[PDB]
Amino acid sequence: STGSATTTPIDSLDDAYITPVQIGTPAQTLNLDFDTGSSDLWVFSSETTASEVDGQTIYTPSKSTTAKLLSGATWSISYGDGSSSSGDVYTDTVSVGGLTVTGQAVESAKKVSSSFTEDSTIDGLLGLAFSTLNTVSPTQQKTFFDNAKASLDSPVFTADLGYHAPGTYNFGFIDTTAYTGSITYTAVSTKQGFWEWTSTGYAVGSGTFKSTSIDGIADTGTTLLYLPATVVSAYWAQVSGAKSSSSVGGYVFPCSATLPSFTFGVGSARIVIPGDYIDFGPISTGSSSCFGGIQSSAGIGINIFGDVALKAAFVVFNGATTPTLGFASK
Ligand SMILES: C[C@@H](SC(=N)N)c1ccc(Cl)cc1
Ligand SMILES: C[C@H](SC(=N)N)c1ccc(Cl)cc1
Ligand SMILES: [Br-]
Repeated sequence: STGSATTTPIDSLDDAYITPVQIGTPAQTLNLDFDTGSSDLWVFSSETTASEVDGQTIYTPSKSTTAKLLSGATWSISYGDGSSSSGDVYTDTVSVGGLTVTGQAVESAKKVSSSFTEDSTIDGLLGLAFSTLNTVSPTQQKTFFDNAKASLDSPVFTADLGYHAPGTYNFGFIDTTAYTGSITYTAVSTKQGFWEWTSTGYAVGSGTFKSTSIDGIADTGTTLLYLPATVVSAYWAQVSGAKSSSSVGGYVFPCSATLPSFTFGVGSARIVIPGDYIDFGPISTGSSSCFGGIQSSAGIGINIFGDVALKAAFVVFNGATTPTLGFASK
């Protein structure tokens, strides 16, 4: 089997991407944030505290003939950005782009934090990291990809995120028309539960490539590119007037600037992030100070190749017995 679904930016800055997902019988379609940095499939639901729902589409398990309460199971997750959610668990039929999993754990939110309430466009998350990170207790549950894997034509999914445009998540096959050149594969460590890999270095604009190992995670659920302070300082030093602002919480730059590209290494290959991908717009409405898309990972504890980086590439999440990641230009 295979599946193929379009993923769409939630706003004009590509702050996140939503992908339609069918849950239950008859189908209830919710727009979920596919997140390779977590491993819970959770949804706004008929059980979510009413004051914490503001425009999201909800899953109502009582209206699904295939929903079954997973007795005694609860979940609670807090994303390293400070947001959080928690609730109880059903199993139900879940389909993405024509690929169906029966008995998928669907985590129904009873509580969500304010940042979720305040985002009416995201109806939940679909985790695609390794199932060892799944928070369901007392019986940990498998991700959609892990449940689907043995049925797939090939045990892979691919992320092809667009810049200010829709893109695609594919399951079970590699669309050879969706990238240029070849796919370069690189080793993954699963020890922390993430798609963790080591970039071989970077370049700023037309500058020379610096060979240096940068350990990080491939995280579709993070908007920006978080890299060591040395690398980020070298990048922003090429932008007249850019500075790190403690009051704003990162590097900002004059909205009148044209930004240089940023290149990262994948083995001997190179992925080029165009400068425009690094512009996240005014820090507040009407401001001429713009927020940067490359920020320091100091204090996160890991580097994060978020959407800014991933959208410059066609990315293969290879879930074979020994997982690997693949990157191609596009
Ligand atoms: C791994 C992601 S959270 C996710 N993808 N669900 C993350 C952790 C910590 C920080 Cl500070 C920022 C991002
Ligand atoms: C999964 C990501 S966490 C991240 N951006 N690193 C997320 C999405 C929406 C909200 Cl409101 C909070 C967190
Ligand atoms: Br300002």
